[PDB]
Amino acid sequence: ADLTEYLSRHYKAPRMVLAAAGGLEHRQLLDLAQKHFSGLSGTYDEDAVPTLSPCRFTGSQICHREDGLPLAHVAIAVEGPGWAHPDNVALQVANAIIGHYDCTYGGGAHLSSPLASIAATNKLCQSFQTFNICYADTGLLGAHFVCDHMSIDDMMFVLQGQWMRLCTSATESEVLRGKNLLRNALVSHLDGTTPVCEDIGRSLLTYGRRIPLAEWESRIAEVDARVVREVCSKYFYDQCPAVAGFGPIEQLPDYNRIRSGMFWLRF
Amino acid sequence: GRQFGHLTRVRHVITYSLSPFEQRAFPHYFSKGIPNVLRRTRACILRVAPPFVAFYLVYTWGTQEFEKSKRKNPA
Amino acid sequence: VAPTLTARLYSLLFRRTSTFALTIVVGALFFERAFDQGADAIYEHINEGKLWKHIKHKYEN
Amino acid sequence: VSASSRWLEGIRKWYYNAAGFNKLGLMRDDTIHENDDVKEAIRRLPENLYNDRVFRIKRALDLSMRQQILPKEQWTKYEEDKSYLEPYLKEVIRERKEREEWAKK
Amino acid sequence: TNIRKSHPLMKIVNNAFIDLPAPSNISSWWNFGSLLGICLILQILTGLFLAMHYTSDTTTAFSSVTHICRDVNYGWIIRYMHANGASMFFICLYMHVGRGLYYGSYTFLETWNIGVILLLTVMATAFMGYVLPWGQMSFWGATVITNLLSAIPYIGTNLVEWIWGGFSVDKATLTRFFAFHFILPFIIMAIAMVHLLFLHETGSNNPTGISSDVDKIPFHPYYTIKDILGALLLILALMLLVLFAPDLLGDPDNYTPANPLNTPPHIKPEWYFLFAYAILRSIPNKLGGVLALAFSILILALIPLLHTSKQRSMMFRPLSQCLFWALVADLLTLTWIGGQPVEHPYITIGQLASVLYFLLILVLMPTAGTIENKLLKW
Amino acid sequence: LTRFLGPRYRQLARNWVPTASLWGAVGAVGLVWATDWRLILDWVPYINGKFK
Ligand SMILES: CCCCCCCCCCCCCCCCCC(=O)OC[C@H](COP(=O)(O)OCCN)OC(=O)CCCCCCCCCCCCC
Ligand SMILES: CCCCCCCCCCCCCC(=O)OC[C@H](COP(=O)([O-])OCC[N+](C)(C)C)OC(=O)CCCCCCCCCCCCC
Ligand code: HEM
Ligand code: HEM
Ligand SMILES: CO/C=C(/C(=O)OC)c1ccccc1Oc1cc(Oc2ccccc2C#N)ncn1
Ligand SMILES: CCCCCC(=O)OC[C@H](COP(=O)([O-])OCCN)OC(=O)CCCCC
Ligand SMILES: CCCCCC(=O)OC[C@H](COP(=O)([O-])OCCN)OC(=O)CCCCC
Repeated sequence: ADLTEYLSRHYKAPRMVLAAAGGLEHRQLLDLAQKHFSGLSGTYDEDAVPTLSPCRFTGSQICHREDGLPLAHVAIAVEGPGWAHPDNVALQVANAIIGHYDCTYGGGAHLSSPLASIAATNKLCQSFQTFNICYADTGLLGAHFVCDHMSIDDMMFVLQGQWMRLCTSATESEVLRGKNLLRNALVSHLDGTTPVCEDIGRSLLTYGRRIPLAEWESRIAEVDARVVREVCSKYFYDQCPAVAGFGPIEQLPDYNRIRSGMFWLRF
Repeated sequence: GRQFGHLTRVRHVITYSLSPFEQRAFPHYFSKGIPNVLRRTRACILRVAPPFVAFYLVYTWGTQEFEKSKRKNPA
Repeated sequence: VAPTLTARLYSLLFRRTSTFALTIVVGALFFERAFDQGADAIYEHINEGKLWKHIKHKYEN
Repeated sequence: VSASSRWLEGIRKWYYNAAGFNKLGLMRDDTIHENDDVKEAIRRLPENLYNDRVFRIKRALDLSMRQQILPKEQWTKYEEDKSYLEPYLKEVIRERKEREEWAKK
Repeated sequence: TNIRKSHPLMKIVNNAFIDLPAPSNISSWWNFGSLLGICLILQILTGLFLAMHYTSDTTTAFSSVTHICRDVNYGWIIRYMHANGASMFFICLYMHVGRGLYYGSYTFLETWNIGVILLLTVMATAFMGYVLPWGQMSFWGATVITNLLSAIPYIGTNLVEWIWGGFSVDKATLTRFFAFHFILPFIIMAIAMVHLLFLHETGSNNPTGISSDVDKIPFHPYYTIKDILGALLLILALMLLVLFAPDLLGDPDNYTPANPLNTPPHIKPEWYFLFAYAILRSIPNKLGGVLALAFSILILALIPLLHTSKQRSMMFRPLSQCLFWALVADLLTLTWIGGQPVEHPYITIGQLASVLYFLLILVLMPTAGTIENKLLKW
Repeated sequence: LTRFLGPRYRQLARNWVPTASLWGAVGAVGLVWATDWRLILDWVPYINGKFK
């Protein structure tokens, strides 16, 4: 009964999107939509309409100490704006500058990202990744890494130093790299019928439309170093992060020390 | 010296922490504080009070016996 | 209602550490005069007629 | 076995509740001072008893910070105080006494 | 990687005041470590600024001090800071030592024994400082104490006359005490660095006496702000004495110049020496008084050898707590007796309190730890 | 010596000019306040409590 209640409540025609991609004319899809999905209650169910309220973000820390595991996992983030905010483009450019690293990468010391270069040269981690997770009117913006138990402090220091460096003193060339990394990422991802079908379905629920690739290029080309400094400071500088730790995390910095890494006394 | 990451071995212990900019620095300061100070004193008053009371008795007697020893008598 | 005074104090003065310092050094300048002026006024009032500056006018010439 | 041995046990339960480490949830062997013999005995504890010892010490140090104690329901009862470390410490001492007796010859 | 960790200079400051793992539960009795450091610095600054105007000659030693409090700009505030700072120094020293007895910190042998050396050199420093203004108590305090050294057999007088530079406390004694009062606080500060060298080898104890490696926090920001707050209370206590009662702890006789012929009626030390002055006068014999007077402080070096308890801290030892406060009240009795004339009944009380002092430390408190072990069945 | 002559190094100078100008005001106002410099302080409205 709990499951049928969940289905009749949420699997309603105004809340679904039939997406397709590949060799097919839109007519036969719309005909098949009328042929099979017509028998579905829609546009007025009852006085039982779901609505997503806002969700409070809390600066906080959760630390699962477990010294039996050989490598520690750390995820740190601030509050993101949400799906529809135009700031996500500039945030993804800033995250692309910091980028991501793995111990199987070939570049190592010559990588552009200062965090990746230092992480590979001094062997501060096995991997790290930035992320901008989007939800309705909220999100998690930050990074996740995994490293030896004696590298958690150095890794956190270099990570926060790059947030602060971009908040205050981002430069034009590296921002162009972040825009170029994003253009390549966007076109490489929409290669195949299944990625495009996902982009169609998810966008219609979040954006209410398909944002063409030419529009993403317009918003990416608008970003420059000033946009990154303003946009990064709006979400990173002097903000309470949410920290999650797991594994041998004795060397994980105290939250106050992490919170102090979100601003610079020189600025 | 001793460093973090080389101190000791701990397993299966979770710790939840709140940011200081989202909580009060004086949460229930008088509500819970004053009952806890009475508890802390009651739990230690019988350990600390007697010797200082014993001093206060010796201090009072010895000061009384001192003055009355030099005062003259009819002899 | 616009955001509280502490909110406009933060974004306008305390966000940058440089302006956070400029606020303090400027706040230290006016605090010193206002505190020394007020504090001396309390000391002299409590000691009215006893300090030399009160009996000074009697021996002008 | 007799009424007098219950009075010796009676004052031991009095001193136990007067020592007050049961108020923090600790056990008697959690409070022992770590010399070389004690450090070896702790090293020999099985994984479960080591992890239990670590959390009780951690919880008691957290209480000592706040100057708080546990509710009376969660205090360590004198009858339930497990001497989990004494059999290990007795054996470490017995070995050292043997090394010290060979050194005399 | 990080400049704070790899630079040869900053890594010592970083591994001592910033990233040092400290216990999460150390209480206000652990603040007196830093407060002693502040008092030592505070006494050196004011001490130096007084040396820019003080002269170490009998014909002007008394009046040069007067010249400071009257003519020198804010000389009076600098002097009373120095005189009361010494008393605050001894408040903190006695809290610092008492914290170590109660909580078992003396098990750090190297840290503790170097502490005993720090207590002796700070006492010798203040003893020589009190001679410099050359008041009545400055002279006669120096006379009664240095004369005790003549009781040493077969080298007594030769040793006393060598420390004097003559046949009594005189010009030569006043000048060298100034030189020794100058050199020692820097020797003290160096020994206070070795005091920290041996400490950081193990980290701090905590109120429970149980290891805190399972729960450590960085010294910054948690104990940087806690020591700053504690230092602020120290300045409150000092300035209350300087600005509202600068003559409360001092003796009025020291406002009279020295006089080798006229003796004041009651020769009493500062409050932080009364307990040992009482122990001295309670022993009739002269050489016995010196040994008991020296053993009153050197006994601290025996506490690690007289530890019987299976537990480290007295927190879980009620029978030892009562004996601990019996030591404080007995020391508060010797302090009281020290500032009183040697007459009935103070003679008998001072002898009882003197025996109770050494009996508590040597016999009773070790015996309590053994009784406490039996009650816990180990 | 000539490593720091290029587009990026001029962009970095641009980004830190507002900050470096503020620390100069913090140092300047801090120097005037610490020394009671009457040349500058006599022009401030409320700190004219000199009574020459
Ligand atoms: C040699 C020089 C002689 C000079 C004589 C000077 C005159 C002495 C004047 C007496 C002032 C007394 C200071 C105030 C005492 C407060 C004690 C207290 O608040 O209660 C007991 C406390 C209990 O705390 P626990 O840690 O056991 O458990 C806490 C769990 N909530 O337990 C503690 O906090 C006790 C910690 C130790 C305090 C040290 C004070 C004694 C100073 C002199 C010692 C000298 C030894 C040679
Ligand atoms: C020659 C003439 C020169 C004159 C120069 C005059 C200059 C006067 C001072 C101005 C400098 C301010 C620097 C500053 O403001 O940065 C220090 C730090 C910041 O503060 P924050 O952590 O809020 O971060 C701030 C985060 N934001 C910026 C986003 C809000 O300030 C603190 O933290 C520490 C504050 C605590 C004060 C006590 C320290 C003194 C030592 C002990 C005293 C008692 C015993 C001796
Ligand atoms: C100039 C004199 C001294 C100074 C500046 C000084 C300073 C310090 C400091 C800063 C600490 C670490 C913080 C703290 O524990 O509060 C400390 C710890 C300690 N000191 Fe001292 N000290 C001095 C003299 C002494 C004396 C006289 C003794 C005892 C006879 C002593 C015994 C100890 C012990 C045992 C510790 C370790 C305490 C613990 O870890 O719980 N020290 N000292
Ligand atoms: C542990 C550090 C120190 C302690 C405990 C200490 C203690 C004292 C005391 C109690 C007095 C008697 C003051 C009076 O009765 O008026 C005194 C006098 C004096 N001290 Fe120190 N002192 C220390 C460090 C220094 C230093 C480093 C110097 C020199 C750089 C110094 C210079 C003087 C001078 C010139 C006097 C004579 C002036 C006077 O009596 O006020 N002191 N000292
Ligand atoms: C120069 O005399 C200084 C005195 C003083 O109190 O200085 C702070 C003093 C004044 C009057 C009488 C004696 C005085 O000196 C002293 C010195 C003193 O030194 C010790 C302190 C503790 C333990 C042993 C001794 C010794 N000897 N113990 C007692 N009185
Ligand atoms: C002349 C002014 C010198 C300023 C130095 C300073 O304030 O030190 C930094 C800390 C606070 O900054 P943080 O530790 O959060 O680091 C921020 C990293 N982004 O402040 C304190 O709490 C330290 C106490 C200093 C005592 C002398
Ligand atoms: C580095 C040591 C500087 C010592 C200066 C000093 O002691 O103070 C003198 C003046 C006093 O202010 P004024 O308005 O009388 O001015 C009277 C002018 N003589 O203050 C100043 O003008 C500060 C000048 C700072 C320059 C480095």
